[PDB]
Amino acid sequence: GDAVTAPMQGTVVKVAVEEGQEVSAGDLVVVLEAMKMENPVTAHKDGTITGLAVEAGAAITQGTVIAEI
Amino acid sequence: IRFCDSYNLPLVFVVDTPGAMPGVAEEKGGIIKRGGRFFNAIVEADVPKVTVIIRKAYGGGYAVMGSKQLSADLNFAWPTARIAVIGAEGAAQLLVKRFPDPNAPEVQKIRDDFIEGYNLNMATPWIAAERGYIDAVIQPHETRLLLRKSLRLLRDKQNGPKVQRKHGLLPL
Amino acid sequence: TNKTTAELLAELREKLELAKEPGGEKAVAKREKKGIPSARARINALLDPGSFIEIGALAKTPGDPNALYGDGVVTGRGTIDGRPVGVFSHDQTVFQGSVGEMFGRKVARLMEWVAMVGCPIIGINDSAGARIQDAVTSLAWYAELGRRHEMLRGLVPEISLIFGKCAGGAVYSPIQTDLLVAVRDQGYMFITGPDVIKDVTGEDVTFDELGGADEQAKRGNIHKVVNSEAEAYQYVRDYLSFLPSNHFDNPPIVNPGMEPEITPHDLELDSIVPDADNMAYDMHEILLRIFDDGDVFEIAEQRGPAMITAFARVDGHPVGVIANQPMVLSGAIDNEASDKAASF
Amino acid sequence: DHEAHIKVLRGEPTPEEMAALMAVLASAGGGPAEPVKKERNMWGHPVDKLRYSVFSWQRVTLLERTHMRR
Amino acid sequence: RPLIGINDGAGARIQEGVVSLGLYSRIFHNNIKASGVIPQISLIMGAAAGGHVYSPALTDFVVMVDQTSQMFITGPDVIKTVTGEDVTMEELGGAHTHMAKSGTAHYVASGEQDAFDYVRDLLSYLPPNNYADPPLYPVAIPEGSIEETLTDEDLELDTLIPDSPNQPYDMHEVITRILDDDEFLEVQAGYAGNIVVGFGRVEGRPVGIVANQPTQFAGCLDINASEKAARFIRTCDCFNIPIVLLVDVPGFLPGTDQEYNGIIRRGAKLLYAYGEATVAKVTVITRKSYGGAYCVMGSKDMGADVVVAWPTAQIAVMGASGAVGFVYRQQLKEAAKNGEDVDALRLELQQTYEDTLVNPYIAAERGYVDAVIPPSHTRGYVANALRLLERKIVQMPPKKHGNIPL
Amino acid sequence: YAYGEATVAKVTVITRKSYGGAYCVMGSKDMGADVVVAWPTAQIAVMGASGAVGFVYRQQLKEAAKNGEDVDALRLELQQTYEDTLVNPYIAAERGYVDAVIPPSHTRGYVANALRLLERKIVQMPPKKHGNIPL
Amino acid sequence: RPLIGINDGAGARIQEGVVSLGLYSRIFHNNIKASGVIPQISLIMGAAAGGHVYSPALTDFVVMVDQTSQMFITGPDVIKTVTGEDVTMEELGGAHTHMAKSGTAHYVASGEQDAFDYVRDLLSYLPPNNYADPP
Ligand SMILES: CCC/C=C/C=C/C/C=C/CCCCCCCCCC(=O)SCCNC(=O)CCNC(=O)[C@H](O)C(C)(C)COP(=O)(O)OP(=O)(O)OC[C@H]1O[C@@H](n2cnc3c(N)ncnc32)[C@H](O)[C@@H]1OP(=O)(O)O
Ligand SMILES: CCC(=O)SCCNC(=O)CCNC(=O)[C@H](O)C(C)(C)COP(=O)(O)OP(=O)(O)OC[C@H]1O[C@@H](n2cnc3c(N)ncnc32)[C@H](O)[C@@H]1OP(=O)(O)O
Ligand SMILES: *C(=O)CCCC[C@@H]1SC[C@@H]2NC(=O)N[C@@H]21
Repeated sequence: GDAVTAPMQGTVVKVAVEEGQEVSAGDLVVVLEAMKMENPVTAHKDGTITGLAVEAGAAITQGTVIAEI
Repeated sequence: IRFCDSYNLPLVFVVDTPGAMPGVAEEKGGIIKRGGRFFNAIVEADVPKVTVIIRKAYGGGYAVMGSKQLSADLNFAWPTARIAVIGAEGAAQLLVKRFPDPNAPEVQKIRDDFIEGYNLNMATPWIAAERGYIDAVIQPHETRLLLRKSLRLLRDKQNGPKVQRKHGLLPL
Repeated sequence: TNKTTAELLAELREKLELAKEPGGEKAVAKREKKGIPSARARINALLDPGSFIEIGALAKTPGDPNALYGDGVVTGRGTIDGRPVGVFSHDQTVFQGSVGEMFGRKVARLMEWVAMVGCPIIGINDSAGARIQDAVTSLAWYAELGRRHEMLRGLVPEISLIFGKCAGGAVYSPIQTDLLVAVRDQGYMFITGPDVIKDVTGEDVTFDELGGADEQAKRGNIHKVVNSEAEAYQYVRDYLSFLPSNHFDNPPIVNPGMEPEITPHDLELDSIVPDADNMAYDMHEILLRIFDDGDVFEIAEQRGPAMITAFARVDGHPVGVIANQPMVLSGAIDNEASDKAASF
Repeated sequence: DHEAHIKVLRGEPTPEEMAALMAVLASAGGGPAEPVKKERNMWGHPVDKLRYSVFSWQRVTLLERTHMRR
Repeated sequence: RPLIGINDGAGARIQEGVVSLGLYSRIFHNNIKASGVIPQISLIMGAAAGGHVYSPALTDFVVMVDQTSQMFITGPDVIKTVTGEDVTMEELGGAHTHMAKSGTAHYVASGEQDAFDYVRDLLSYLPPNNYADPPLYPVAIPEGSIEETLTDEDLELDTLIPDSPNQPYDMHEVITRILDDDEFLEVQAGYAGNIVVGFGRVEGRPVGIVANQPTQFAGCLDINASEKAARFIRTCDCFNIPIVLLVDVPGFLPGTDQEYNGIIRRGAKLLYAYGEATVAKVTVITRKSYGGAYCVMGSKDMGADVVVAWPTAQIAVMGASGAVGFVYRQQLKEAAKNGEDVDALRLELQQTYEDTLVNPYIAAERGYVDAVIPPSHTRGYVANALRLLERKIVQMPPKKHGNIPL
Repeated sequence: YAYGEATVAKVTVITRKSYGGAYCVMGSKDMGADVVVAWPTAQIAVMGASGAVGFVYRQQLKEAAKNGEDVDALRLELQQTYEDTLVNPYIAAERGYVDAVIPPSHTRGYVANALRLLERKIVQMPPKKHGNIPL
Repeated sequence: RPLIGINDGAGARIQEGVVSLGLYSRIFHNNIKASGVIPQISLIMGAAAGGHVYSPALTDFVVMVDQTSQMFITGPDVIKTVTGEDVTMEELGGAHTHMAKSGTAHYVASGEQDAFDYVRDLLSYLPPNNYADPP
């Protein structure tokens, strides 16, 4: 699927994209603070960021859809 | 020991020794290599090794008379055991080598107090027992039946890992 | 606040520079006062330049604020003539080089290493006495180190360099090894020192009479006496050049195929034996001619001098030579000749 | 310098005769020096096919040594 | 000799009846016999149904082709009949399913020629059989000490670890700098990405890498990563390939589903594999190595032949915020009765714990670390150890086989 | 894997079904089962008769559908013929994958007698350091 | 000879350093050496936490006592912090969980004597080692 989803519960510290930006596989999408790590969540495929759903400082649960590429 | 290992007899060590006999005659007689061969044989042997300490186990006497560090399998001590690097009198003597004034009353008092403290706190079963260098401190009457139980446990001992080769070398 | 990665690496580098002289300035000064090199300087002169890799440089006694890095021994691995070896060297600047727990653990680890790889081990001994503050620990670790010769005896060559007073419990590990080389007037070996021999037995004896290098060589406890540590290192190199690394591998082949025809030196043997049956002669005149060259490398030459035990080469292959020496006691096989031959 | 050189023990060639000689000798060289690519493969080694008595000393000095020698 | 199977077939030929099952049984029996004896490589290049799946499962490496290959025991129609589930063959058994979900495919090729290239790369690391040495390329080693022979690429390791312990780095940056020519053949790259495993060379000599990956689940161990690395280790050890572990593991991944799916039983497979292995085992600790994950990831008493730690290594029972709770719980309770700023007290005690213990030196003092090294030295220490440990004279007690957790 | 590697005595009693790949897993002869016996109720087949007849006699059922026959009744009759002909112990016994078909009451005696025969086994396998079981 | 471990412990003794981890590693390495050499039986008779769980997993049989023994790597409070899941230690690691869900416990005893009876029964079927004759 196109959904980039939060692999861990954590706190959104930074968003590395904007809505409608092109992204390539392995581009950074978000930084989640989980397990005391600034865990990078990255785009799995080339496309365009749509439905950007997360905000700086937001806590999000595992399986939250972050964006659709 | 080599004969007994060759014919698969278990070895029981019964210890009461100050260690190697000191002196120029023993050194010239070869005490270093002969002790080396005693050490070599005891470690080489594959048979079950059980030790009972009765009183003294000082220095190389402790080591060679089936210590756990030299691969003895089960180690017991009577409450009279005394396990140490050197006896109280040898420790006191080097103590008195410094500030040596051996004619004075005060240094004889210092020796007596040192020997008393040493035989209470150092030359005992209890440090070796608390470190697990020996497996148990036992009432002397337990010894016969405890030897039976131990050697029954050890009857099928397999000694390894050992690398098979032509032979072991020994001080010779 | 954590330190940066650069700061952590700088800390490591300065801690390693500390651990190369862990006894500190006063012990460096006392060593220079006696004129001996450090344990590391010794290892670095033995091994091939730059080959030394130290193991456990940062080891310390657990639970001891007064512990010093390395616990009194240097251990590691390197090469001699490009061939792997393990090496340890006693460091008399830390706790007088006495056997602590971590001293024991490090030397045990090294002995297990050389058993696992199958390479020679060289011990540089100068003083590993009992540790005054924890002598029962020293007793236990003398025994623990001793036990691990089980992994090595007849599997890999063991060599002991006697560069100091090997006394007390310290004598029993070296005497297990295959080759003991002592420096004259510097190396000594004895269980009980002169002071205690006096106060127990009443006898008077000197260090040289009790355990001097040439006495222990005549008694056959020492295989070689040399005048300097550099000569000890060269004797070790020459010795190892006749030997495989372990019980399984092959020895090096040196100069095969020399002199394939009968030579004048071969023809000198036809008249080398004296005419009269009572006349003694030097057997080295024969040994220097029947092998590939003059490299008859003699071992324990002082022990039972009616007997020669030496390495030599035949068509480049090393051999052991057992020869009677008619020049000494008519070449009769005495007590020390017998045990020298049996060991060799 | 301790390599063993080619020696012209007798005769004195001109530079062109020396060049012809050395070119021919180099063409006659033995090819690649040694088979350094040779790899250990003990599968089906003859010593494993022998019958050994259960107490045979050749288990140590033949079988084991052949497997372990490197 | 290696056995390559190219698998493509609709299972048993139904008209023949039970004889086809007898031949399947015989094929499987030979795969089991050959297991650990000769390398077995299975290409999947079409739909493999029914009995056709179990032979690949028994071989050592499975290479699948993207879109054009499938494995499944029972087809979508039976699945629909029995469970109601509607699924395509691609969703059920495609290469992506067996990479990312089931952990069965070791590689997912872009096409048939890419699959063949991967198989040839594999064989270039593997010996022909377990009595043979892996093919060793002749490489000109520089002469001199480890310090004297450092390259610029080695010096790039001295600055790689982020200054923050909360910042990840891609462990491939380490792997490719210690390996020859940067060449790493990653195995099973799309599964359990919190651990990276694969083949490379050091001075011409094949090695298996096992490395924690901070960028995925902070590099925690979990069920899937444990099983991935366990079987990779056992394959290397079957075929005499030495292993190098690059360690940056905070612990096991917390969660109820890890316990219910059997993290204890299945994580213990990685302990068993590492402890069984008798090839050369080298450990490089690059930051964290905590607790039970420290024990798992190539500790000294699990038989690691050489353990080195970078200056950034953090070896401890547990993270300092957990440890303080227990080692100072009395003091925190007294301060709570006094009504103090116990939060600032916890911060101060935690900072003291980190400054005292959360470093490489306590393990180096115990001799659990053989040397604390500048990161640039890693390749030299590895190359030295691997050269010396070509033959290791070590042995297990005689047994028919072990009893690994399953 | 575990069954194939095992070198102890391995005895199999088939009571009713043993289909497909599970027949291979559950102690088949060629997986090294020393003695396989089957009860008269044993059913050894590649697959259940409905699937088998859904496959062989496919096309035949489809031209029956094109001719407008009662293909469900034909499918039933084909299922019964397949069950009666093939879904039994005897094709396996004819190929010697079953060593005997026995009255169920004989099971304890057969097992005891086989275990006594197999109490000493030599089985020879290629040399390995260890196997590589799936994990 | 068989080794019986009775396990009941809150992990590594945290005031002691990494030394506890070194001893855990030595114990696990011994379990792996002994695997398939001597029978190894683990009784769980309390909360086994952290490093205490792997030795049972490496032994041959695990007997847990119902409702009074637990095994878990990570405690409920860390689970709560990292995942938000509330779980009791009994749900996380109880004997029922390790029987029915994770497949780690070989028996769930109704009490300590029942656990010992199961262990004695197990041993009665086993030889003392991989080369002795069976009982
Ligand atoms: C097929 C395969 C098969 C193969 C199988 C292979 C199997 C192989 C197995 C092989 C097995 C191997 C087995 C190994 C066994 C282990 C050995 C046993 C342990 C002992 O056997 S253990 C006893 C210890 N004993 C004696 O022994 C004799 C008796 N000997 C003594 O009783 C005395 O020890 C003495 C004097 C005679 C010895 O000589 P000394 O004692 O060494 O010297 P000293 O005291 O005169 O030196 C001056 C003193 O001044 C003090 N001091 C104070 N301040 C300073 C300062 N600032 N600087 C320097 N010094 C200072 C300090 O105390 C120092 O003494 P230190 O530093 O303590 O040495
Ligand atoms: C223990 C193992 C078992 O029990 S397997 C039992 C039967 N399993 C099957 O796979 C039956 C058929 N399954 C399928 O869905 C397809 O064959 C799969 C594997 C998906 C491939 O599809 P596709 O590429 O479209 O092929 P297709 O279905 O058109 O068949 C092509 C030809 O092959 C034949 N075939 C297929 N499977 C079998 C089989 N198991 N036994 C005997 N013949 C088989 C088909 O009848 C067809 O032959 P034809 O040339 O069309 O007459
Ligand atoms: C931090 O806030 C405390 C909880 C996270 C601790 C980390 S998570 C990953 C490791 N596994 C574990 O059990 N503790 C470690």
